[PDB]
Amino acid sequence: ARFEEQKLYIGGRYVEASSGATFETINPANGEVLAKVQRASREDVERAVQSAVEGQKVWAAMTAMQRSRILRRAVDILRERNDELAALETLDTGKPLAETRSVDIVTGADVLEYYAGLVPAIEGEQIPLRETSFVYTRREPLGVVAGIGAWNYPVQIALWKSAPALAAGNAMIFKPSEVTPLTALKLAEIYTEAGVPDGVFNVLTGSGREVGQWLTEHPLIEKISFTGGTSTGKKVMASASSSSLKEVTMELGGKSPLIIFPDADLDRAADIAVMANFFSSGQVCTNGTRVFIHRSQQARFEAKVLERVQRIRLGDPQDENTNFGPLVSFPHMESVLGYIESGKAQKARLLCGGERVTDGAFGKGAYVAPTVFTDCRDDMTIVREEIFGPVMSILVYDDEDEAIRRANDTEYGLAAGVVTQDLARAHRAIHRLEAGICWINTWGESPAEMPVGGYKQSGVGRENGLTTLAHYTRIKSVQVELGDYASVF
Amino acid sequence: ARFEEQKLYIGGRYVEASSGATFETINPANGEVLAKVQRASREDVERAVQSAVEGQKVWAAMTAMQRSRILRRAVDILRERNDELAALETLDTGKPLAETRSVDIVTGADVLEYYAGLVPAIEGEQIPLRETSFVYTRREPLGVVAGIGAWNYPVQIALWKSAPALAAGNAMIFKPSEVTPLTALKLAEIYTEAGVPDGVFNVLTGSGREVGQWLTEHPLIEKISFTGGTSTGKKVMASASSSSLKEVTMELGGKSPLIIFPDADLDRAADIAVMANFFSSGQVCTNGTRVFIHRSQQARFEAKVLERVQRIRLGDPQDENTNFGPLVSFPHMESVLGYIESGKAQKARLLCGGERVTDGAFGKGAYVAPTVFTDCRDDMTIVREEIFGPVMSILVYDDEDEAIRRANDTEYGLAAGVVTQDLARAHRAIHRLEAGICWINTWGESPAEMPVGGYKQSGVGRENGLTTLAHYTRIKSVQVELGDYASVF
Amino acid sequence: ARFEEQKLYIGGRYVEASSGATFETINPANGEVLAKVQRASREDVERAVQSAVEGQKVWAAMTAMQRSRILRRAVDILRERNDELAALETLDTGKPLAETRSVDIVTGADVLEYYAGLVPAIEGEQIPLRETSFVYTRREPLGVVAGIGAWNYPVQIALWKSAPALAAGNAMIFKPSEVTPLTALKLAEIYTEAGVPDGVFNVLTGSGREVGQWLTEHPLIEKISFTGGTSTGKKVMASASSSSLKEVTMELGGKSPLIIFPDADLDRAADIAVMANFFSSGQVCTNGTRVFIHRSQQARFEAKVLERVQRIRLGDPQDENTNFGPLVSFPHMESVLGYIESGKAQKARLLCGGERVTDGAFGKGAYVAPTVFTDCRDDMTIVREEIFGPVMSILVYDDEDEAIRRANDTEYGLAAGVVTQDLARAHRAIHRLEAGICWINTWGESPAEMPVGGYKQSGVGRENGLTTLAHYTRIKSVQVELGDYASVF
Amino acid sequence: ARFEEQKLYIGGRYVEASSGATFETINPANGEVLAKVQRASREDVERAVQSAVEGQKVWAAMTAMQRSRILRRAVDILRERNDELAALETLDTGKPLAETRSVDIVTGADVLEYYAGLVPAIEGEQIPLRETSFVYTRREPLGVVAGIGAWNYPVQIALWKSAPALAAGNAMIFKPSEVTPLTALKLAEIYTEAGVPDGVFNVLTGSGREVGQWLTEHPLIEKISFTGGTSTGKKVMASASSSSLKEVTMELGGKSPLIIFPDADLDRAADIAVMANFFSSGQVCTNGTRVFIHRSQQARFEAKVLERVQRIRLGDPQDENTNFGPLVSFPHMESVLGYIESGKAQKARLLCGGERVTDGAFGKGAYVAPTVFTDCRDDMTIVREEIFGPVMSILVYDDEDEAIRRANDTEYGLAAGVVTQDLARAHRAIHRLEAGICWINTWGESPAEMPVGGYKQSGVGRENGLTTLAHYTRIKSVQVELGDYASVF
Ligand SMILES: [K+]
Ligand SMILES: [K+]
Ligand SMILES: [K+]
Ligand SMILES: [K+]
Ligand SMILES: [K+]
Ligand SMILES: [K+]
Ligand SMILES: [K+]
Ligand SMILES: [K+]
Repeated sequence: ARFEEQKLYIGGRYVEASSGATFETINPANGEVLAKVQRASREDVERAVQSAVEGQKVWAAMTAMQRSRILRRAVDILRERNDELAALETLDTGKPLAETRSVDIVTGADVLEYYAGLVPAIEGEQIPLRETSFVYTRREPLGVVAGIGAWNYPVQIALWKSAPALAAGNAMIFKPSEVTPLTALKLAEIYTEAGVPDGVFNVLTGSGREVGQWLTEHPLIEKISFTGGTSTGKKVMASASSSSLKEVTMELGGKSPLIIFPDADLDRAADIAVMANFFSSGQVCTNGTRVFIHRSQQARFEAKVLERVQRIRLGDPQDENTNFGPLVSFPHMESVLGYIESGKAQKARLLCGGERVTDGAFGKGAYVAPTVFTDCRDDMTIVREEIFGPVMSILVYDDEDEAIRRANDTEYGLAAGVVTQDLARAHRAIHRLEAGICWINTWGESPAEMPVGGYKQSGVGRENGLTTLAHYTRIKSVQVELGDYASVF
Repeated sequence: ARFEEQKLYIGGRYVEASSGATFETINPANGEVLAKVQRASREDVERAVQSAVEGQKVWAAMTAMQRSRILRRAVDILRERNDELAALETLDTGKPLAETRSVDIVTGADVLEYYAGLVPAIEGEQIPLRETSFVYTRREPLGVVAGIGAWNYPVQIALWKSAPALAAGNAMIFKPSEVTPLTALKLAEIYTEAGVPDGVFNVLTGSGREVGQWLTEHPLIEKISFTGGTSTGKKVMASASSSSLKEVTMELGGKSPLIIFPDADLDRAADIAVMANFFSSGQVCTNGTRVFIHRSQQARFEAKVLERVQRIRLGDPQDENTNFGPLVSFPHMESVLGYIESGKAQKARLLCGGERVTDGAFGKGAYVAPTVFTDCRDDMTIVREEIFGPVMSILVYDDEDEAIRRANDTEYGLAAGVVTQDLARAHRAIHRLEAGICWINTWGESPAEMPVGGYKQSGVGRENGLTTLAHYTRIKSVQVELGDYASVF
Repeated sequence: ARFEEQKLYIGGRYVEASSGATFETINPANGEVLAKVQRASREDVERAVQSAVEGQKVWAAMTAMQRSRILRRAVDILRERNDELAALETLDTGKPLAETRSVDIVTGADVLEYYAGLVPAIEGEQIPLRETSFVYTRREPLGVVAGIGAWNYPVQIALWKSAPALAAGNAMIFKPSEVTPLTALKLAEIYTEAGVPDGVFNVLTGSGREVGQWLTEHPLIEKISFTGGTSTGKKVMASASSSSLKEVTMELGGKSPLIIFPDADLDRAADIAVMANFFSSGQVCTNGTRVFIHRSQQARFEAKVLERVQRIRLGDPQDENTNFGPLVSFPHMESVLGYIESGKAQKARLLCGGERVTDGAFGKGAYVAPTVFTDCRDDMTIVREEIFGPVMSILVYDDEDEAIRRANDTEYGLAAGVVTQDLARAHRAIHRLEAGICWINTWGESPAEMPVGGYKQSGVGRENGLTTLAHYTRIKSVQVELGDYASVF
Repeated sequence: ARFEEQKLYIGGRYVEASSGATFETINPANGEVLAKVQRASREDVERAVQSAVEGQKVWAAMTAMQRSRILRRAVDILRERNDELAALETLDTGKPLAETRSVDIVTGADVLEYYAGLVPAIEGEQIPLRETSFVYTRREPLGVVAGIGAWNYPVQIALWKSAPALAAGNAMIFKPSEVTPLTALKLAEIYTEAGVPDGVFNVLTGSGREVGQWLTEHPLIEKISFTGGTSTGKKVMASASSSSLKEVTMELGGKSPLIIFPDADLDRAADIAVMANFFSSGQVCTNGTRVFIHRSQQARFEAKVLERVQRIRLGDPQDENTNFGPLVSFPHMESVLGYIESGKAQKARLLCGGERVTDGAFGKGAYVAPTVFTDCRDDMTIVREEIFGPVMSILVYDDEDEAIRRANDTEYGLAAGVVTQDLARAHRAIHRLEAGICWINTWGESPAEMPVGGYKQSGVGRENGLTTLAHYTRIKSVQVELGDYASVF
């Protein structure tokens, strides 16, 4: 009822889907139906893929600097529409305006900016073999690739995925989550306005079981990049493999440790603790959801953590003074409620919240109190499993080696971090932790330059940094024989 | 049996399997039983993993130059044992002595020697952020990895997969083909003698549906590297993915095009085409089994191909004089003979060969004659489908753009080559061919420095070159904060 | 007095010199005094050094992306002002407007644009030694650097030097040629407008022997980058070295060979010969001034050269239809004509040109006719010595090995080139040519991605490409001991 | 004389010099004439260059792995002869057998080993411009290069220079210090026994004023690599420049700061300080000769230094229990004693040593007792100038920002270090120190992987690491035009 019915974006304009079917997008701050959103048919996919083939041709026939200028011109617009975009993402996701205005488009574009400047730096190798022969390599685009996004940072992830793919000279078809489809359509508009050729960035709306699956199976898509949960990642990765051997990147979940050592400043430690857990209503995949403190310091540190959780400003995401909103959807609110009832039953001590909050307006939304449990153990459902909502488990320990031992004991391997003032301990410990994203006296900063991804079952491949751009090309080796050819026959 | 029963190799020695079962390996030249070989159990797979976990720790704790020296010592033993290992390879595969003595151990050891020099050159990055903070990255081992071998180049594949795996500080569990298990066990012996710690290279014998599967499923194995057919590679990759999101490299098959432009040296062209079809009796994955010839040279090209094929010395692979041997097995002979009958039924013109060679002793072995069809068309089964025996398909074309479009019109993408004396044409054509391994005026050479692998359904990732070494490490990113930390709560 | 008096540029504005001394800059087409220009004092050099030390701290304290955005903005302004700056370059140099509007500012800004995008890509290395020790490297700015410009491409050369220097976080003091000081001053206005901090790009006008030399001697300057003649470069590099051991870059002169092989299209070959000799009236350092023609092609080639030279449009460089202007000055013209008379005295055969053009208003300018000598020999002064005016020397050869030996028989080694259709010969001949800048079937194009500089006495170091950015940083190696320290004492 | 007359080494064997003149080499421990040594003539220089030019061709014509194997064999030989080369180095330098057996040959061979593995990793670049054009680079050998060695580490410096030069495809002519000519000749024998072609490594003995000068001036030598004092480096670098514009590398002297912060453990800070001043009897270029201690820790730091200095085992370098021998020469001893009197005369407090040791046999040798001065001031001659003997100057500071400003206030910039247990301080301070070689909580280790050399007036270029090998090649860019060529004429 609130916004007009959303169409598929294919070949540089909106087109009518050919399914007959729609879904609704719902503002989770207060249940308001934000839009009717068309669902792509299997033949819509065929059409988007044929569009991308003919478009990729156009874009890759440009010189590298012509592609860099078009991408930079898309970065200018994103800076220019920062606020109007952040307004939309907030209605779509329930995330506070104080974060969307300041992070989502700001880091989305930071990454696109970084890669736009690197287009001319994509190079191959030359290797001499003998006087009469040498080899050179070319790094070529994959062709049409496909991205499949999450609902927690919708426009940002849409940028972090398509920035490298387009910079590497690929056409991308993107599928936003059914939960949050709005700003990805806006990104498509913008890119077209930048001069990005028709077909180079198509968007298909719908569900993971339908349009997602049809994207992983399509014989003419050369790579799948996916962001989301581990159990889904497995199905997604198996589908791309068994259909046509696609190249893949997966950014998945984690249950990341944070080790406070006994020499840490505890004020620092608590700030890091609270920042690692409550930002975006605990809806960040890298969150430091397992907090280790020394036994000799659990009382003091539990003091400072409650002190700070007490003053989180829960409120309207629309409000400028809000720093904590609702969760992305109601379905997801009761998934989190289901872990908090799990923690309670398992004798885990509750230190604050745990209860859905409805006073005045709050009841028309999906609001959960920031929740903290303490005196936890390793076999607890809340300690072993990923929650994806504002729930912090706190664990006591007696020595360094034990803390590291326990930090590593997981199928997960996304992030990890340490709080100490000692040079030796800081490096020594971090070298021993099994995560791809490691922090020393900080948490959460993710620079365009820093490769990020998971160890173990949190990922395959990486995002950001120079490495990620390379992995959106394919290597062709060329051997040039300048002398005689010898045959045995 | 010609030899003693072949046992599993775990932890620097031979150990009894716990399956209660074996299989035979057979000499395809004469049907002699070479050995009985033990099948690994599920619990033997668990034993091999526990052994690799412990051994990898010891290997990783050495210096870079200590690992380098150990691997260079293994190279030295391989050069010394070249002729003996070549004689065993010839027994197990049927490949002529003239090939195993010059190619298999020479080039397998060339790659180990390459990576041994490169151990000290593996390095991370460092990226300043501001005065108060920087990042560094570590390239850490993956831990335990697994390789699954093919039967065309048994010891060479074992070396090409284990060399970068061990140079990068990992342990590998290797599963040789059931068809060809013998030389892989000898390579495990040599790594041990060289100084490689117990458990760093273990060998498990048995089948793909059983031991290949238990390897690709295991939660503690971090990466799978597999060489084999495209259909099986699809199953392997999907199992590696859906079980624990393992990293993967796939080297698969193809139907690789050779284009002979009308300005080519025709004798060079025919030398290349026969080398690209008939080396190792037509059982090389990169073979150029679609040969495009211009309409005006078809008759002259055919006479040149016929002349070379008539002087091929098919015989006993123990004779130094033989340059063309039996096929690897009797089942594989049957499949090839079926492709030959298909060619005939669909009315391609038989230029030469086209049957089993059975005169005298040859009737004991699995010998298929060097076979050339001509007047082929793109919809024929012999043209569409990988045969992996000695069958060349010659296809007529009229213009350059048509040859390249027909060359590229396949689900495969392993290799491609062009023959032309024109500078512009050579590079222009090669830049448009969609394959990872591209040759100008030559075929088949695969230098240690040159990364090799498939586009499309012919592979995922690469082997050889500087790049492949980087792909047996995982990136850890470490942000160091030296300043104040800010919290928004 | 076409323009008002031109002042020193120091600290983000124009400042009065303290010398009491000025020079006149003149238009070479007509003798018109364009402007009075101030000469920097020795006190003014000091003032510019202190200004640069302070501005560099400000520029290096910014983030990498802060610096990128500022240089990208300078590029936008250069793009807008292309036609204006070209007009002033034409006034100052005599170059046709058809060249300055297309080449000079276009290719100068291309290099700044290239480097602007790479600012965030500059990284150190990280090397693990053992569990308890690792090394990291930093690539830190050099600090204050100086560039000394040549008169043939005044603003392009100011761009090619300042761009990597600023991108790598340095401040630069630039000294334009006394012959062409006008466009360097506008570049400094542009940098300031884009937001480059005060003192990061300072410009000092006056002589090489006074102000050029005070810069090369100053103990706070870390690197000198110079473009000009070989004999001057020896003096400059010698002074930079003996004063305070500076880093140096040197882009010097040449006598570059172009080999025309007997399979070339003679229209392509003659098009390449004339471009390689007569662009910017023969005042390009990389010019291909020794043109090797096979005995069998000599007559037909000379006819095709004579034909192009007869339709060269020598005239007023303000006329868009001019493609061959006057030389930069009358002194220079005098030198050139002495070379021509030497060619005549030494019995070389004049194909065409060989005289000053004095008819109509041309007597007011420094115009020399496009000149071609043929029947030349290797011991001729016109063949041995760099002329730097529009004078081609044609030399006959009989075999390839002879042509290559003769091409390499020089103390110079800036550029070289070959024209042939043959794949094998193109690469093999170019691999044997002792020059840093090599062209197959083309001449003169110099992409921002392509490192360029001399072998032998034609240079030290390179400009452009990835490599050059690296060479405006200094390496610092940091070893972190995290374990015990052992003394033998 | 102890040994036979030493001859020039040219073309894989010893040859007679043609000067008619010798010099003597003296054992500094007892004053015995170890050997008469031939002075190379101007003409002997020409002979060595001509032999290098021919030998370089043969060496560069081998494959990368053939050169790798030959260099690795030279490593093997150096390992087996470690003890014998060590004994001869002790004779020539006076260094303790405890040092020469463990450091000099071990680490010189470590660097040779490192580069031997890297020969095959030297690659150029590939850059696509458009469909019709691309560029590739070649990294080619410089040709003939020269190394000029110092007397403090004669065989180690001979190997650190020749290793990357030979690894990159070059021949080197090497001139050892007149003070220490013996072990360089032995290295030339070992290279030839390893299979290095005749002329690839030639050795010329004699003075820098004469033979070093003849090498720096020779027009066929392409690069000079020099180790020694700053003032001599300035002359060598200027002569290399003005003669033929050679490439250069300079490793020169220093007055390197060691800053001990207040949290430092004083047992550790004192072990680092004595190892930083008295290893090699004070004769290491990177020595931490200015020791900054906080005012409030001065008293206690001084006690711990004296206690370690008192137990230094000065004695006969041929006795294994010696860990402190004579200086390299009597002239050098005389120079160190004049700095000692400068120190006294200028009223620095003598903490210990400060005279020559003349008891019994020592009076026959060149022994200066370990010396520490304290209460030193920044203007004192001992604090400003490089001494190159065993003289530590201790300096009080009061605040961090200050200690870092004092450390930096020098024209030198070779090494620096900090001792501190705090994380933020260790890294923040090192980042501000203007030195190429930086140590945290350690001193003196120089891994083969780690690029080392001087900031400011302490050097140009680097030795060791990946980057050094890169600087023993020249870049050639090759533009391949595959389409039409456009002329303006
Ligand atoms: K929604
Ligand atoms: K994984
Ligand atoms: K077999
Ligand atoms: K693929
Ligand atoms: K002028
Ligand atoms: K040079
Ligand atoms: K001596
Ligand atoms: K310097």
